[PDB]
Amino acid sequence: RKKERNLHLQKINSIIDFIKERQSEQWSRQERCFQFGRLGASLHNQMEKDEQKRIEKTAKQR
Amino acid sequence: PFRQDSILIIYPRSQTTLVQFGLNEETFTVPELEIPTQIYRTTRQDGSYTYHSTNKDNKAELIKPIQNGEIIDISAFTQFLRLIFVSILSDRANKNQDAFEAELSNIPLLLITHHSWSQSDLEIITQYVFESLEINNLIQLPASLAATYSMISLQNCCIIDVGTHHTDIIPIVDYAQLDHLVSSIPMGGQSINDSLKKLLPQWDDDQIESLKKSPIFEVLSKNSDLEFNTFWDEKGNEIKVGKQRFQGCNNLIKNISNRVGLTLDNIDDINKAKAVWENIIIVGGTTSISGFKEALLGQLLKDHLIIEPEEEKSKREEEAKSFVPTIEYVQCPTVIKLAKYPDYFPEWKKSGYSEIIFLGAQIVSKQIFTHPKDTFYITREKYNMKGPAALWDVQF
Amino acid sequence: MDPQTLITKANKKESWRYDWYQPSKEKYPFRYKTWLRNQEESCEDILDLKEFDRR
Amino acid sequence: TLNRKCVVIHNGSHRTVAGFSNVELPQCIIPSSYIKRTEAEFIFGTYNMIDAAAEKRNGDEVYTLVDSQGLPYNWDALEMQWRYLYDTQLKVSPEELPLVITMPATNGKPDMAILERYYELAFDKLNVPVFQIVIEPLAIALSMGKSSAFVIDIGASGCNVTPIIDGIVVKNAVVRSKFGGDFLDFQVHERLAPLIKEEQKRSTDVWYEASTWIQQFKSTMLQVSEKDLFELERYYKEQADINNPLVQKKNFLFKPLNKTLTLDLKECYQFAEYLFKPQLISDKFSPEDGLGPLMAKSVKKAGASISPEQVYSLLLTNVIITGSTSLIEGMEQRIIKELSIRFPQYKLTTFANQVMMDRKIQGWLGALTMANLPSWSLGKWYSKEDYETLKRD
Ligand SMILES: Nc1ncnc2c1ncn2[C@@H]1O[C@H](COP(=O)(O)OP(=O)(O)OP(=O)(O)O)[C@@H](O)[C@H]1O
Repeated sequence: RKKERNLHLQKINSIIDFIKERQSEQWSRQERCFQFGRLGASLHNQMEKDEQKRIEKTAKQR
Repeated sequence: PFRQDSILIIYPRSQTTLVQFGLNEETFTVPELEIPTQIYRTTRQDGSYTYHSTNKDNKAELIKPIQNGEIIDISAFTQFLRLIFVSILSDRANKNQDAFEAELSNIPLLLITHHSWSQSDLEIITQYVFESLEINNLIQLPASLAATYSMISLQNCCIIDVGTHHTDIIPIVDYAQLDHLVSSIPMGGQSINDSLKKLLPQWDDDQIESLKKSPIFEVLSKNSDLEFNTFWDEKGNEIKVGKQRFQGCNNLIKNISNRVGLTLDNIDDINKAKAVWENIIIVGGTTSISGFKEALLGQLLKDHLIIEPEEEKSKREEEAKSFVPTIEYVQCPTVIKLAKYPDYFPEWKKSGYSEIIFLGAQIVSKQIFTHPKDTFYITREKYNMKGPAALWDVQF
Repeated sequence: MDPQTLITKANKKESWRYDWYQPSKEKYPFRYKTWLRNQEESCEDILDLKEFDRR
Repeated sequence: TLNRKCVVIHNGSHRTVAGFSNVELPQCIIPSSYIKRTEAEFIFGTYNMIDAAAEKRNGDEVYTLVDSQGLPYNWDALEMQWRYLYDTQLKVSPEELPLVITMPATNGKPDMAILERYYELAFDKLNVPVFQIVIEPLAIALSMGKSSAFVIDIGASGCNVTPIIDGIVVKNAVVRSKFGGDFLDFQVHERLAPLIKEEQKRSTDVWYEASTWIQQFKSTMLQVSEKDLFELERYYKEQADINNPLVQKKNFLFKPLNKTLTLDLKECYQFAEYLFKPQLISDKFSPEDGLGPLMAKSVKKAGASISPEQVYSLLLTNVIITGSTSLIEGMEQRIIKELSIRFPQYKLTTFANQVMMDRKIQGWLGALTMANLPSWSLGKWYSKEDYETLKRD
């Protein structure tokens, strides 16, 4: 009896342990696309600046 | 890494496919290759099959791997793809004796994925990329994802994809694609043609088709200032037409809005839903027709805008006339708006943005392939580690 | 121009197969299909580009 | 860790959620009901059913797939539903991939009956390579990192309360209140009917309305009173003699008729109160049937099933507020208040996932989670041998 409960207790312990592991390990789909969003925004900062400088270059060319 | 000229972006579609091997380095340009999505199949003794670019001896069958955006014969599809890849290999090899000393060396592959493909479909495709075409750099982007970059990156937005026999409805929240809400309508540009044929049953189908393509065809809300106008046929004939040139679009549009409403009504976080409604993106060849996008917006607007119902608003005003604070509602949308285009791509500005989804892919492509990490794509290593399953490690 | 050899020249590796697999601790009385590291016609011609170019 | 992936199917009482273990979000979610057409034709799919509703064809009928116990009802139709998913949403033969399904906690009485039927479906009809079934509230607690938890399922088709002690579903303490989402939907419909134009094919239309504007209403118009509305009202009147937000109006457009509906705050609160004071619904209900006392009952019964003092401190510090209905603003706090009333001597610790999406599909996510563990053998995986054994004499 006692050990049967202990078995169950450790079984669910290991279940939780695998779950909490994956909570930090997984890095879910949403995490990727969210970071891409951020990434993209900074790219668009460059888009704006670089295009402006490309225009500027042309203006300086003549 | 990576050579601009070696980055291959392929965009499949129910009709043709866009291929653009190599980037323009300085700027972005419109894909120059366009190949009909068809391949021939020869039935040999006991059903053995071959594939052909043409109809060998008039015995091969016409196969169309993609139907309504969905792969219906993956064997044929990968054969089609194979043909394309080797076509451009031989093209450049003939054009450049030293092609394998440079541009045909390390070739990045970006394939645009239509959402309807199954999990198993995708696996098989990646299998052929690495085990048939032996390509050591694979990205299979969600088509909708690509679109969200093109519109100066949006967090909450909608993608309306107008096809020829189908239209896809996609909602993006927090940059993620809500797959359980994503759907599709069995209607597209062809339905316009169908209704135009119904409208003018005495016309040749080609007259109708070429008219659809023609600048005289328009969705309304200076050829609009004339009762009649003309258009030159494929055969050089002068086609004269009345206001029928502004007809045949509402059926499509109405059905689009039906699903748009139903789909967006299922977004859980209403705060985000409100944001989604202010960023609507419209893509597809048919959407190039002038006024189309505006009409679609308008239809969506009049059928979903939360605003004190006409007369009731006037009753507030009526009683005032004898200032009324804004009659706020707990519902949404209160603002319906189309997303803003980037003004930093002259080439695309000039071409129009009906194919802008490719641009979005191009933009993110240089973002990915000039980056020091390989975080978002399958390498030969990763492929060796997981097999086809590697795709869900990098899944977007 | 043999397209297959062009492939062998381009981009210059364990293959997998989709097949049945039995779970084990030991082996369990059931099987399922998956991508297994495996045991270890074509289009026949080449498409004439220039016909498929936007010009 | 392991070379596998799987199909997860959650036959909820209202939504059927299904998808692949590979992804964070479900492949699709469809109504746990279908349209029968006549020869025999079965319609599944959110939009498909909506389109069927738009058709309004005589003879179309709505049938649910899940009964009041949270168990499969029309087993032949169940076959058709899963078949539908395998062909159109998952798009894979049921024979290739593994299948994990779930069910709500019960008192154990129907366990064997249900498994027999599932073995018939899974093996005799679909040839599913391997089969497993798990308990939903258990899975939820586990996904929360809890070994012990008081699961409060504020969902549709009743309110489930499941005391979990040391990874044990206390079946004797598990209760299933008849009140929940569906009930409120009924009340909303009935209360708003006075402002709507006129005040079985009809029932197919009821489903339509339930799936559309009713759901929209409840998503934002309902709100849960912080305190007991009755006492709170009195309180404000006292304070008035000594501001009272109950007179504040809220607006909602009745889309299909294009008209503004206006309710005061108190009325919104009145709907919420039905889950706490069902005796205000009618003379067929007892004060003990409110969530407050139901919870207390299940807590106490849990204590009875095993050191009450410790049991109470355990359950009351591992409270999980979940279920779709729990998203009604203020619900969480009200639960806390009810708990402090009936257990003023215990410190309360509750949990609630702030992301709306996560709660809506949390049961599925729980199943998803369990389906993703590396120690394969932990589950009670079933095969044809179990079907055989069952049928062996
Ligand atoms: N925004 C919302 N806020 C609160 N409740 C909602 C909201 N939208 C829908 N609901 C209710 O949630 C119900 C579905 O929730 P849920 O899936 O938790 O119930 P269920 O899972 O079918 O019940 P069970 O958990 O017994 O299967 C719908 O019937 C609807 O009435």
